[PDB]
Amino acid sequence: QVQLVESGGGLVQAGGSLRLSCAASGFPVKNFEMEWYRKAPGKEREWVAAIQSGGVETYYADSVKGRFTISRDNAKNTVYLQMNSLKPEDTAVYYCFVYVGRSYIGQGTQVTVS
Amino acid sequence: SALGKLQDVVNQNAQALNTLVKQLSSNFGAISSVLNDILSRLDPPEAEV
Amino acid sequence: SALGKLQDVVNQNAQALNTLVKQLSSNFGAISSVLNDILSRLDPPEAEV
Amino acid sequence: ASVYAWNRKRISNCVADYSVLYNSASFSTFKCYGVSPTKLNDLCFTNVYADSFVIRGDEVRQIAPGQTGKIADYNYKLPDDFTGCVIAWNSNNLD
Repeated sequence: QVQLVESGGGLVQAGGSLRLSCAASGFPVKNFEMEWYRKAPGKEREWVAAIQSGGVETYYADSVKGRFTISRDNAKNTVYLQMNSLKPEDTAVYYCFVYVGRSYIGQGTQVTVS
Repeated sequence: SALGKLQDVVNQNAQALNTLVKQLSSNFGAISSVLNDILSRLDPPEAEV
Repeated sequence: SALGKLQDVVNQNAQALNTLVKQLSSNFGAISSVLNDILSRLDPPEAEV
Repeated sequence: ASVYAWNRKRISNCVADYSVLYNSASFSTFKCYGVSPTKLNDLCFTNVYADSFVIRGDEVRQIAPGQTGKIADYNYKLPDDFTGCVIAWNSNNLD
């Protein structure tokens, strides 16, 4: 019943811009905290950004503060993530994360910076 | 109706057992009177009340 | 068994009294049979039930 | 140690002053279940079974009798008849 699907990925160069999406079904997004994780090849899965369930506070990881932007759309049941000032260290498969009872992981979309 | 003093005893006992049966379908404050949809649709520590 | 009509009255009175006293080891659905272990670290609007 | 391998460190054969642990303001929540924290200094216990783990900051309300969650239903389950105190504080400055 609950499923996250990810889109909006593509191939960009160093310093390009992109905007992902995480369309959700089976639950409203005004009640649950939302996260994103990424998997670089050869690296472990690391947390990217978060907005709480109230939609008030924003958090980011240490290397992505000041450059990435997280946005939420409660009307379309979709959470988006914005790319600015892309470096090739962020070459990863980006998964959106939510805890609705138990945590569900989408298949993600490959985003490469080259 | 000559035999009413035996018939009222059987009628009172039958109405007592049927009243005992018919209060199995009472919620007593519940969503449902059946245990199974209480156990299925509700989390078990707050299904305990 | 000659004096059974006297003995069964004392037997059912004593066994009713024992069944009354044997009720005193029951929390009736609480966590423990100790009153303070029910009540006093639980918040006082939620141990009264 | 984290919640897949939550440490159980039992405490026995000592005198446990809980008025020191009550009056420390460093702890965020002090959810408790058995018998009063005023008379925690007044009673005597058989075993303690003290535990020690780190959760997420949104996973505070999972630590209760009969919750739902990947911590609650898959990793670390409390009984419905749990008698103890949950003592938690923020560890963003240490982790």
